[PDB]
Amino acid sequence: EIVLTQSPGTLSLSPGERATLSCRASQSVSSYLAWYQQKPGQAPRLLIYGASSRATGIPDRFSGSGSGTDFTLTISRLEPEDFAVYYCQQYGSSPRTFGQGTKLEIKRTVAAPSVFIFPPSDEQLKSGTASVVCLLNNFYPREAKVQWKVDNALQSGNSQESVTEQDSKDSTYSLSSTLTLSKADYEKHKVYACEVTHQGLSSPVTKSFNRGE
Amino acid sequence: DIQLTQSPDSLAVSLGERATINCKSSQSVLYSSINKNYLAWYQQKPGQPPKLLIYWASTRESGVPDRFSGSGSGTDFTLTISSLQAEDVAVYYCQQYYSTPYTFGQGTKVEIKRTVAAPSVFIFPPSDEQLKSGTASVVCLLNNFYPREAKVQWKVDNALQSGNSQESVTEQDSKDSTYSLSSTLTLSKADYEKHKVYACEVTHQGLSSPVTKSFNRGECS
Amino acid sequence: NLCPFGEVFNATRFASVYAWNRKRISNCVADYSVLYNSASFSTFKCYGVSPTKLNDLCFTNVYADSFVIRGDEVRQIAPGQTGKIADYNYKLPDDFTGCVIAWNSNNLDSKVNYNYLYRLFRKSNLKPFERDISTEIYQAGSTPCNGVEGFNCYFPLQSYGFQPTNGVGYQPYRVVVLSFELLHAPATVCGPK
Amino acid sequence: QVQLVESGGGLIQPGGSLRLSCAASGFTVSSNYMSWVRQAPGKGLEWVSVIYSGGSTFYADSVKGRFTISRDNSKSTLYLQMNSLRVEDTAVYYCARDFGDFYFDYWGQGTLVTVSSASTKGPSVFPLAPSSKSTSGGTAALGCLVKDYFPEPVTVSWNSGALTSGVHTFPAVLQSSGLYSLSSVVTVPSSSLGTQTYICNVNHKPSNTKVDKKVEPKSC
Amino acid sequence: QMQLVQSGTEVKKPGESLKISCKGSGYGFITYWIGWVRQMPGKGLEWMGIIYPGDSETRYSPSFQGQVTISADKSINTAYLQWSSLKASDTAIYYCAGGSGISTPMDVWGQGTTVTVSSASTKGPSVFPLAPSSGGTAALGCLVKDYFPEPVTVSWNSGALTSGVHTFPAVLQSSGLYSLSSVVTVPSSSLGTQTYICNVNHKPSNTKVDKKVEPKSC
Ligand SMILES: *[C@@H]1O[C@H](CO)[C@@H](O[C@@H]2O[C@H](CO)[C@@H](O[C@@H]3O[C@H](CO)[C@@H](O)[C@H](O)[C@@H]3O)[C@H](O)[C@H]2NC(C)=O)[C@H](O)[C@H]1NC(C)=O
Repeated sequence: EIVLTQSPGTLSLSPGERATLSCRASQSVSSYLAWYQQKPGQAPRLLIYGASSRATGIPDRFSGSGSGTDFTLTISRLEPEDFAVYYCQQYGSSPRTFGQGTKLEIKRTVAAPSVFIFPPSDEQLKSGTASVVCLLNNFYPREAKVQWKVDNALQSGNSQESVTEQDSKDSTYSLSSTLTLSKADYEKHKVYACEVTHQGLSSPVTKSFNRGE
Repeated sequence: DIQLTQSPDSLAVSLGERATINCKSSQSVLYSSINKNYLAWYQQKPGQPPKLLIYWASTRESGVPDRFSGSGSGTDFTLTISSLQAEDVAVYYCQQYYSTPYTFGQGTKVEIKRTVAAPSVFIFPPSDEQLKSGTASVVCLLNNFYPREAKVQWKVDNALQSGNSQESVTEQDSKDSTYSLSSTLTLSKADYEKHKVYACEVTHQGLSSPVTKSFNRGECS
Repeated sequence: NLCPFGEVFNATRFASVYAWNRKRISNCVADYSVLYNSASFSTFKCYGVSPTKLNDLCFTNVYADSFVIRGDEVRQIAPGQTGKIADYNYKLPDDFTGCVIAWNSNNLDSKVNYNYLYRLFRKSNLKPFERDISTEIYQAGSTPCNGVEGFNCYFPLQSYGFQPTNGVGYQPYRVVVLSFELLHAPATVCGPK
Repeated sequence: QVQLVESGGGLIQPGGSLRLSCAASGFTVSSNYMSWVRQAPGKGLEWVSVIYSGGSTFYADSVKGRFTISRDNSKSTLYLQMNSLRVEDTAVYYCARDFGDFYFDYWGQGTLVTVSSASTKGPSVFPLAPSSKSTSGGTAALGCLVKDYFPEPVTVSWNSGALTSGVHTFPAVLQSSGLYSLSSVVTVPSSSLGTQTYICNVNHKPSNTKVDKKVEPKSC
Repeated sequence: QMQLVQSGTEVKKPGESLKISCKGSGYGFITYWIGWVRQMPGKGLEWMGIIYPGDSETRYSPSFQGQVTISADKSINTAYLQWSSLKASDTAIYYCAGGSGISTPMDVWGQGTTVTVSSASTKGPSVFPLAPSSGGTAALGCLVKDYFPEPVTVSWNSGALTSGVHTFPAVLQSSGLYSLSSVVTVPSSSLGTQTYICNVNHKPSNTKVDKKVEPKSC
């Protein structure tokens, strides 16, 4: 069983710069190695075979190098959909094995998120459960801080966050944080607020609402 | 897959006479490509590993004397010993190597058939050194008899014993072709002291009538 | 009248497995003692007969096939095997009797870088002891190729990348397959006795 | 023009069985190596099995004895029969054209296999109504909350596919409940508040549930 | 020609694992497939499986697959057979055998490896004299009782007396211990003059016992 280790785990580069991925092998496969590109929700696409040969329809900015146990993949001028996960795969000895991938992220200019908050429906309120939703739209970088405050008391342990993958012509991210609780405990409180901290904002941004208005 | 059945299980031959062992196959073992039967005959002497006698059902391994012959084909084969000699007493196995899994025959034990020899019977009471131990063993020995089948029954005040005796047999003696046997009756010191007469009754082909050797506990025998 | 095993085993260059070589041994006295008593071999696997008991038995004809593969694939030169080599390059029958001898030749068939080929593509498996030396462009689609490589049109052969620093499984191994015919005709190949 | 389309994926109890099929076009299935390769949720790729141009077949050790790849030239289809399924088999399975047992030059879109004992549950869809606060000369946001469903996936679009840009359908999150939850939002000009009507279409086929939900500004 | 030599005697408790070995030496070993054969006490041979050391190709018999593992170290010409959890039923002698091809007879045989599996622990024997009571030729002997494991050795007059000696096969009593007897016939003329001593040696328990067998006082 030949183990392939790809390096590094993630890389974040700007449009125009060039990226170099590495793959190292438990034993030597001697050139029998290929590179695939997989975008979110899509299937892998063959980039390079024979460790050096471009597949059909692959632009020239993709280039393969190396042999023995060590191989590298380079993208010459990074463009707004070069951003995916990239896998190396050996076919020197059975069974054929992949590396665990390295994710390529963009680095565009810092963009502040636009913040919205949604109180629960009353249809769901009569259901016995309340879900309050905070939306942070179209920001960069990905790292942000969402803080739920209920009657000015910091809430923890009843919220869940969900992040999109990079929209690939604005290069953005967007995030949702939903707070779930009973209807009894939902009506035990009055003010519900979402406070957002991020690179693109001078100060935390807060969006709130009172229950029943 | 393929099964082998030998016949007979035991065989008693006189010196110089001919021994025959048959091996029947569950399924023909003959590659007609080569026209050879993939059957082998092995010999195993007491304490020794098996030794390959014959392969391809008739071809003799190097060093094997010409008195061993292999015959037959298809499903039926025989091993033949021309003029049985004393050094040929052994268990003989047939084996198929036509395909894996290989399988062996059950084995055929071959001993020297000599004239009937009655055993000599002896009886040994338990030593008092062992009577201090808490148990008591009475030993009854049948020496230098043939054939091997012999009946040895213990009687404690003429009550037939069961489950409390074990017996042992020697390998056939290379010189005189005879056997020896020992039966050991074991019982507690408590049970041993509750009876007087301990008897060993032997029945064998060489005896006109059963012979009994007995002793009374305590009295000098 | 000694059987010429030496010009097969000690040949300076071997054949590619897709075009494997076959020597017809007939009308001679064969000494297999030189084979099974040598310490030059990595594998010596015999089926249906042992090489130590052929020194006293006779056949119609013997066939000595020879070729170079990589170690990973020596497993496939055996009855009941599948894989690129067993399926498209060299196939032994299920009822095969004879020997498969194989030894490492990294010092002879590796430079710095190959020359051996093997068949990658074939629409069906080879029959036992079949040899297909075609170089026709493999048509993997509905559209005919007309002799030009391209999409759905592949060259059927591929070269081993034999290079001395590879792992031993990737290194070239020379393989000789001895098969023994015994139709009911005059037997011409014999042991010394 | 090669096309590969997988089907047959769904929810199945541990120990049960499935048959995945891949319809292929643009090449001759009978004369090409073909392979099944799987990808667990959010993890790497694992080669599952291969069928050679000549019929020979090979399997990864983790599935050997339980999986069987096959092909039909008459229907130009590749099959993977999965028996005695375990939870570790949960993954998206990809049908792939194989260049001589070396590399996969063409891939299908994949089909999702969820091995589990949990029962399927259709989602409840609630509105995330837009601001009354909005900005009356700026931008507003609205959306749909699709909660408490199993198993994956669910499809959500806006105004029957007419509304696509500014749409963010977030990845589902596994709640404490063992059920999935999801939200999808849209960005709009604010005074399109009362000119246009926004309703989200939510389809969860493992449940055969489809709901078209209107999301209006709240009554003051 | 070549020879196979196996590992030594094994005595294990039920549940322990065990790996026995078999090393080949000589010319032609490259051509040899090595099979394993079981022989339980007093019964016949059973083919267990076979391996080719060059690539460790292994074929098991259906009665033994999953029960044992047959492996090989080719660099030292050694085959191996091992259990991960022994049962008392595994008590037997195991022979390794060699054939110069598959579907060929086994030319070469090891000497055998005796494996005892028993909950019993090491205990030296108790030697009791079977004193002569007799008829015309005066049999006597020694009783070597309650020992484990095998084997013991029994000589008479430190090895001088062998003519007429029968050392019986040991029997396994239900206590899990072995018991054995050794007898000898001598002229009753010599019972008052010549002394007879039996020497029992049990190396597993490091026990040497010399006991005199003489007519009992009574
Ligand atoms: C292929 O060529 C090799 C040489 O690389 C041949 O090997 C040599 O073959 C001879 C047989 O005539 C071997 O001879 C014997 O040598 C031993 C001492 O080791 C001696 O005791 C014997 O009496 C006999 O003379 C020789 O050892 C061997 N050399 C090596 C390095 O293996 C081989 O025979 C050729 N193959 C064929 C099929 O002819």
